[PDB]
Amino acid sequence: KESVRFFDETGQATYAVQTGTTTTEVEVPLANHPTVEMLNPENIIIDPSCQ
Amino acid sequence: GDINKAMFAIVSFETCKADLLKEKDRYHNLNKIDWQSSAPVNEPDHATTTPQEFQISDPMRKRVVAYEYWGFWDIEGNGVLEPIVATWIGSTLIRLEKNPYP
Amino acid sequence: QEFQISDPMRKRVVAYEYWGFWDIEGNGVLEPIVATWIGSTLIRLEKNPYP
Amino acid sequence: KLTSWKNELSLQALKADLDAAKPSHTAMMIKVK
Repeated sequence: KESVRFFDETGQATYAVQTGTTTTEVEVPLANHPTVEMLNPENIIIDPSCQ
Repeated sequence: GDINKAMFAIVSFETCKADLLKEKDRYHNLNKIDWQSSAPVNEPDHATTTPQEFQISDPMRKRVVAYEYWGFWDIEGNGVLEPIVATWIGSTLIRLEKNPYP
Repeated sequence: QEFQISDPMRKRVVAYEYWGFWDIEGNGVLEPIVATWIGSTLIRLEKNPYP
Repeated sequence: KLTSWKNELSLQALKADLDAAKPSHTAMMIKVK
């Protein structure tokens, strides 16, 4: 995957050898979805001058 | 009994200062008018669903009543009628130009 | 009306959202903004994030 | 304060538009009730 990743960036066919690792800081996605709700008409106010 | 042969038509509608500011040159002398008078409260001739007690504190979003005059006028002394559009608010003329529509 | 939760984290509170157009700049153009306040304290004020 | 806008909103101004439309909303809910 790293080899094709570098191929996408530059087009150079390169071998990949695992030699080390590090503790990075990432942000795992979670609950990334839209929501729809029905509002009680008493809890919402609209502009009367909307014609 | 024909709209095509009508020579003039007047329509009253509501608007706001921000709505008028959408066109940067269509209107002139906009600063001379006051935003307290010509309100829907003070215009019984205009029917609307807006409550009589309703108002907005922001001058930009203030609700005012505007009149448009659409029709044909003899704008030149030659004697030929031309289609024009005129708009006045609070007995102050702010727009006067020919019909822009083709 | 009598229901409540002892945990402050899961406490139930009522919040208000203001959605509309405001002239955020002195130029004279309205912009869509969203504002949220709880208990007469403003906590959120930003433009509309939705495209 | 909360934003860099030169026309930043105020809480009273936002609430001013709230109770302004309240009588219209209250009357509508009567028929809904």
